Amino acid sequence: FGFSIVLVLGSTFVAYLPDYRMQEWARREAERLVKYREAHGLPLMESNCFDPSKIQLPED
Amino acid sequence: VVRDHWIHVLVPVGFVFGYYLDRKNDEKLAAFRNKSLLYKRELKPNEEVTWK
Amino acid sequence: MLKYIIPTMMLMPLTWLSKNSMIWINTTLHSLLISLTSLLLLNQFGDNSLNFSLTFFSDSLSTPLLILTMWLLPLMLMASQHHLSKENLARKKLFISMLILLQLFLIMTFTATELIFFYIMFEATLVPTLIIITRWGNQTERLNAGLYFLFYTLAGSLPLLVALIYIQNTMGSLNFLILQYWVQPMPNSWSNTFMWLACMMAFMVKMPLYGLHLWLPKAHVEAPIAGSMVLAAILLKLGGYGMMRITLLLNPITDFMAYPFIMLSLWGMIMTSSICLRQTDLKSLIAYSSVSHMALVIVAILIQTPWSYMGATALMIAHGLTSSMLFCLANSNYERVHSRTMILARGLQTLLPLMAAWWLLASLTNLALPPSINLIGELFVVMSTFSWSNITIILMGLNMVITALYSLYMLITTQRGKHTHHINNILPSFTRENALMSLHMLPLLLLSLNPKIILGPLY
Amino acid sequence: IRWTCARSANVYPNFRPNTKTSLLGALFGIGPLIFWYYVFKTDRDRKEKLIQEGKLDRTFNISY
Amino acid sequence: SWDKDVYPEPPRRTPAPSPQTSLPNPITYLTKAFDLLVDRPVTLVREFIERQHAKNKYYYYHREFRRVPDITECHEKDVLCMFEAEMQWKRDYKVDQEIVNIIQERLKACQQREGESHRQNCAKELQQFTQVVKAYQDRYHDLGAHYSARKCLAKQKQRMLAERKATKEAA
Amino acid sequence: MTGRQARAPLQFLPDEARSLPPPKLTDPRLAYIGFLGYCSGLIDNAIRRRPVLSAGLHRQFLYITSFVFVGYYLLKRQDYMYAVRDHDMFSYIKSHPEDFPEKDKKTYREVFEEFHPVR
Amino acid sequence: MNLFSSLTLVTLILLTMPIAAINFNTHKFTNYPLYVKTTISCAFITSMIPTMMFIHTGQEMIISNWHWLTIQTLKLSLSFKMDFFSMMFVPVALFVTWSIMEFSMWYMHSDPNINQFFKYLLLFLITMLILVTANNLFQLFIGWEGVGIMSFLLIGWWYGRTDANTAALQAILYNRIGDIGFILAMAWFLINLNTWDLQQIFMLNPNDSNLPLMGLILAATGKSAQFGLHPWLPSAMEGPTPVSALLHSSTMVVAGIFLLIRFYPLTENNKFGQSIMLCLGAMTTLFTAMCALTQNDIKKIIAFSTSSQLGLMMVTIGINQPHLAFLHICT
Amino acid sequence: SHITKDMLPGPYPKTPEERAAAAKKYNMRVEDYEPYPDDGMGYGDYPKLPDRSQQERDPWYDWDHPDLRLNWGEPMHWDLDMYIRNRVDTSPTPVNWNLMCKHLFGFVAFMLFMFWVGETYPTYQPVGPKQYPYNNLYLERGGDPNKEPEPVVHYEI
Repeated sequence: FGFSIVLVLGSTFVAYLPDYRMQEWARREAERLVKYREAHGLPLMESNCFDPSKIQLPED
Repeated sequence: VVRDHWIHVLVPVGFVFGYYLDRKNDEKLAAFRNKSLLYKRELKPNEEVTWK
Repeated sequence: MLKYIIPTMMLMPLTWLSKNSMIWINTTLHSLLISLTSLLLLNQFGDNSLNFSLTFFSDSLSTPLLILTMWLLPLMLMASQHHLSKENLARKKLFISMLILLQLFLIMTFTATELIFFYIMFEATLVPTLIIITRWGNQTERLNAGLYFLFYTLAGSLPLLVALIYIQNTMGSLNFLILQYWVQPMPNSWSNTFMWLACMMAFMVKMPLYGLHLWLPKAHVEAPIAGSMVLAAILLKLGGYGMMRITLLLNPITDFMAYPFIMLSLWGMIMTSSICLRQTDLKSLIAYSSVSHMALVIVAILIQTPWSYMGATALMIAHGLTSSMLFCLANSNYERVHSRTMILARGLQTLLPLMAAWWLLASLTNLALPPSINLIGELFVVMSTFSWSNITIILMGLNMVITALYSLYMLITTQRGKHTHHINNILPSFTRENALMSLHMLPLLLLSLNPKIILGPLY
Repeated sequence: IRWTCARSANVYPNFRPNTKTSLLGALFGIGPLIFWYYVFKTDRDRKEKLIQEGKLDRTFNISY
Repeated sequence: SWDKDVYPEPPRRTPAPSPQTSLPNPITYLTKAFDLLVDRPVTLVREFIERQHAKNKYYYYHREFRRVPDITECHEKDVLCMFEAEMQWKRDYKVDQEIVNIIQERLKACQQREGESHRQNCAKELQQFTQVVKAYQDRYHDLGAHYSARKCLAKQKQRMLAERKATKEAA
Repeated sequence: MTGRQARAPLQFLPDEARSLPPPKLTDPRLAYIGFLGYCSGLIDNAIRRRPVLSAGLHRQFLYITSFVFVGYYLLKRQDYMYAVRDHDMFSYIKSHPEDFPEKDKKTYREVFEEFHPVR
Repeated sequence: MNLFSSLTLVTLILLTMPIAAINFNTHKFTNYPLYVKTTISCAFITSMIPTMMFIHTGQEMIISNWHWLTIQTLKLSLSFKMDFFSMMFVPVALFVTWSIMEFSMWYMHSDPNINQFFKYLLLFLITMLILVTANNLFQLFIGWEGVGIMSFLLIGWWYGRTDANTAALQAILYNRIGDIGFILAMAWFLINLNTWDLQQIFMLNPNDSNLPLMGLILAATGKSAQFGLHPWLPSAMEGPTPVSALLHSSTMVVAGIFLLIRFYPLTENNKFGQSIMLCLGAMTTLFTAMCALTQNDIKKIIAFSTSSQLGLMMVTIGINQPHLAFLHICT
Repeated sequence: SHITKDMLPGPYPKTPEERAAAAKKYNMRVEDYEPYPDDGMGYGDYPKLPDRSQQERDPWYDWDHPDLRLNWGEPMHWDLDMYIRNRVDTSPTPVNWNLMCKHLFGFVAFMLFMFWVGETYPTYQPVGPKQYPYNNLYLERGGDPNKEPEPVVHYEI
C-alpha cells in the first residue's frame, strides 16, 4: 500500500490525464487559426489586441 | 462478518460522506445554470440539466 | 477538498480507538489511502483554478504543495519510531494525533479562501510543532529553540493581521478572486511603504531571510525528525506560498522598496554558504542548506517574472523533498551513533553498502543533479535574475560553486576515508531506512520525468 | 564533546563588545552590502534610463 | 495528419544515384537486408494494429467557443463581466504563445533544410518571424507576472497614446 | 450598535424571531456544538479517574442534549439580530436616498489609469 | 532514412540495458564484464554503418521528440542531431572504450567490486554520448554535469586514500567554474535569442558576441585543464589507471573545446575572441611544457602531454580551423 | 555521565586557579596551557596550540586515529576543521614562500606583457585579401534581394 498500489498507479495516472492549460487544445486551436489567417491573406498576429476604433483615449 | 475489524472501514466511509456533502453543496450553489454567456444552451438533449 | 479535510477528522479517533500494536498499521495504511485520494485532486485546467466553494479553491501553486504535504505525512509517521517505542501508549497516541492535527491545519492553510482564514490557519500551523519539538526535543536547549521559534514567528507575523484588516476595510472582501480583479496601484506614500513592509516582513520572517534566520538552526538541531521535516519542508515553503499569494497586490512600489531585501538575500545566501562550509554538527548543515535555498527562493519571489515564479515553485518542491530525505539520513546516523556531530562517525563505505547509494543520491540532489527539479529551479531563477540584472550572475554562480562544495564535503566527511574501528555497535542497515528512502526518491525521479505538474500557475 | 560544546554553544558567553570588534563587524557585514547596493544602483539606473530612451537591443527579448 | 498549407515543406529534390563503382556497394546489400529483416515485421504488426483500430471508433472533438463581448464594455466593477472577458483574454494569450511557437518551429525547419545556405530560401519566413515577434514584444512582453488583462489594456492605451503624441509632434 | 427600541426590554427571544426561518436538522453549527458536548462529557470522565469512553453514558447524553438545546436558542437569537441589522440598514437607505449617489460607473473603454512597468 | 535514424537511436539505446539488468538481477552474475564488452562491441558494429552512409550520402539530419515545458515561446524536447563530427566521433569513443573494457578486465582482475565499476564506467560513457550528440543546449548541460560527477566517482573509486577524495573535490570545483561559464552563455542565449537551439542561433548570428564568448572561454578553461585551471589534471591522474585512461584520453578532456567547435558560426566573428582563444592556448601550451620537464610520475607526464595537445587544439580554434582540431581530437 | 565542570565558562583570570583547572580539564602541562587572550571574540578559555598539527604529527607514531592525527585525548585545535589532510596542506615548502609568490607573479606579468606586445604586433604574410566574386558574397551575406545591389568589381593583376 505504498508502492504496488500507490506509486505505479499514481505514475500511470500522471503519465496521461486531460492536458493542463488545455495544451493540445491550444495546439489545435493555433493550427486552425493560423491556417485561417493565412487563408484570408492578412498577417497572423495582428497587433493591437483590442479594437483601436473601440477605444476612448483621454486627449491632452 | 464486518465485526472482525470495524476499524479499517472508517476512512472510506468518511471520504464518501464528504464527497456526498460536496455534491450537496454544489446542489446548493446551483445558480447560473444556463444563464452563462459562453457555455450556454437550452434544456437539451435529454432532460433539463447541464451539470448535476 | 472538504472530502480531503473530513477523512483527516476521521483519522484522529482511529489512533484513539485502535488498541495496542494496532494503531500503527491503521494510521500508516489510511494516511497512504489519503495520499491516493488527493493524488486524485489534479483536475486543474486552462483559464482558472479549480474553485469549489465559499470554503475552497485550489491553484496549481497550492496543488503540488498539498500533494507534497499529504505524501510527506505517512512517510514521516513511519519515520518517527525507534525513539518512542519505549514510551507510553497514551503519549504515543498523543504524538500521532498531534501530527494528524498538524496535517489538518496544513491543508486548511493551503486551501484558504480569504487571507484572514489563511492567517488563522497559519498560526494554527505554528502552534502544535512547538508542542512536538518541546515534548520530544532530546537536547537540553529545546526550551530555547521553541521559545525563539514562537516569539520570532508571532512577533514577525503580528502586523500582518492588522494590515489584512486594513485591506479588508479599504477594498471590500479579501477573497483572492475579487482581489485579483480589484487590485489598483497604491503609489509611493509612506503608509504604503509601512503596509508593504508589514506583510512582506511577516513572510520574510517565516522563510526565514538572512536577517533573523537564527531560530532555524536550533529548531533543527534540537527537534525530533517529524517536527524537523514538517518544519523545514511544509512551513518554510508555506511561507513562500503565502508571499506568492499576497504579492499580487501592491505592485507599484516594489520597484522603489524591493532593493534592500534582494541585497540581504543575496549577500546572506553567500554568507550562509560560507558558514555551512566549515561547521560540525552534521544535522545543522541541512538547516543552513535550507537557508541558502530559501534565500534563492526569496530572490525569485521579489523579481516578478513568470520564469521566476515557475523556478521558485520548482525549487520549493525540490528542496522540500531533498531536505526531508537528508534529515532522515542524519536521523539514521544519529540512531547508529549517539553523536549528532560530524567528524566522529566516519567510514561507512564498508559498513552499510547501499546506504552509500542514498547518501550519494541525496548529495546529488543538493548538488543540482542535472535533470533534477532542483537544477530546474536554480536554473530558471538564474535566467530571470540575469534578465533582472546583468551582473548578479556572479553571486549566483559563486553560490553554485560553494553549494557543490559543502554538499560534497557533507558526503565525504561521513562516508569516505576510514572507519574509526572503535565504535562497534552499529546494527546493519534496516529495511525501514531503505524503505523510507525508496519512499523519498522514487517520487522525486517521477517528477523529474514529467515536471509539467510542478510548474506553477504561470505554466 | 568538549570541542563541540565550546565551538557551538560556549561562544555567546563570553562576550564583550569591543570597539575594534564592533568596527570590524560593521565593516565585514555592511561594507560589501552597500558595495553591491551601489553597483545595483548603477546598473539599474543605466538599464532603466536606456530603455526609457528606447534604444535597447530588444529586436526580440521575449524570455524576460 | 497535418495541413501542409499551414506546415509548409519544399518538395523532395531527390538526386538519382550514379555509379561508376565496381566494388560493388555494401550499403545497398545492407539496406535491402534491412528492409527484408525489419520492414515486413513492422508492417505485419502495424497492419494487425490497424485492423484492431478498425474494429470500433472513438472520436475526440475540438471544444468550440463563442465570443463573450469585451473587457472595455465592462464597467469598473462588473464582476460577472470581467471574469468572462479576462478568461477569453487568457485563452487569446495562450493561443498567441502557440502562434509564436509554430513560427519559430518553421524557422528551425528552414534552417535545417537549407544546411548552410542560411541566406537562401529563409527570407519570407525570417521576415514573418520578425513581424510576429515585433508584435509580441510590443504587445505582451514588459508587463509582469500578475497580469489579469487590465495591465495589458493599460499598456495598449499607453502605447497608442505615446504614438499619438509622437505623430502629433512629428506632423 | 445600541438598542434600537428597548421598549420592549431585553427579551431573550423576541416576538419577530418567529417571523423568520429557523435553523433545521443537521445544520453544521449545531453539529459542532454536539461534538463539543461529546468532548465535554468525555473530558468530564477524563477529570476523575473513571475510565474514558465508558461509565458516563448518561452524562454523555445529558451534556449533548443540553448543549444542543442552548445552541439552538442562541442560533435563533443570532439570526434575529442579523435580520434586524439588515432591515435597519435598508430602512436607512430608504430614509436618505439622496446622501448615497450612484457612482459614475464608467466602462473601461474610457477609463484612464497608470501603467507602472515592471521589467 | 528510417534505417539511418533507427541505427543512431539504437546506438544510443543499447547503452541502457546492462544497468537496469543488474539492478533487476537479484541473483549473482559472473560474466557481466563479458556482457558489457560484447554490448560495446555491438554498439561499435552498429555505429560503423551511419558514418559510411554519411560520407556516401550527406543527409545531415536532426531528430527530436518527447517535448516538455512548451511553456513560454520555447519548447525543449530530447533532441539531438547526427552531423559530420558529432557522427564520426561516436565510433572512435566506442572502440577506445571497448579497448578500455579489455584493459580493465586485466587491470582490476583481482578486485571483486568490478560490477559497480563497470556500471559507473558505462553510465559515464552514456552521459558523454548524450553530451556529444545534442544540439538542445540543456541536454549539453545535462551531459556536462553528468560527466563531471561520474569523473568525481571514478577518481574517488578507492575510498580511503586522502589523495583520491582530495583530487576529486578539486576536479569537481574546477568543473563548477566551467558550470558558471556555461550557464552565463545559456542565460545570454535565452534572453537574447529566445532559446538555446543552435539552429536558431546559427540562423540569427548577432554581432555582439562578447558576453557569451566570455562564458564559452570560462567553460573551456573549466573543462580542458588550462592555464590557472590545469592542476586538477595531475591530481586527476592520482586515480586508478584505466579510470585515468578513459577520463583524459578521449572523454571528459576534449568536451570543453568540443563546444567551441560546435559554435563555429557563432565564433566566425569577434576576432577579439579568437585572439583570446589562441593567446590562452599558447599560455597553456608553454606553461605545461615548462612544467612538463623534470617530473617523475608517468601518469602526470602523459597528463602534461595531453594538456599541451589541448593547448594546440585551443590554438586550432583560435585560427579559423575547427575541423583540424576535431581531427586532432580523434587522432 | 557529563559533569558541568567539563564545559568551559569564564576566562583566564585569575592565574593560579584558572591555569590549574585548565591543566586539570585539558590534560596539559600548566605552562603549556595558553589562553588566547579574550578580546571579545568569544573563545571562552580554549587552549592555543602550535597551530599546524597536520603536516606535523609524523605518521609512523601509530596513534589511535590515523586519518585524524588525534590520540583520543588531546586539546583539539579550535580551527581544526581547516587543518585536516584533504583540506589544507600546511607543509614546509621546499624553497621559501616569498620567493615563490614573487617569481610566480613575475612570470605571469612577463607572459601577459609579451601577450600585449603580440597584440600590437601581429603576423602577416605577403598575401592580399580574398577577392570574393559577387560583391563580397552579397545575397549570401546579409541579404537585401532588391534594396542595394552595388557596382564593385576586381581587376585582374
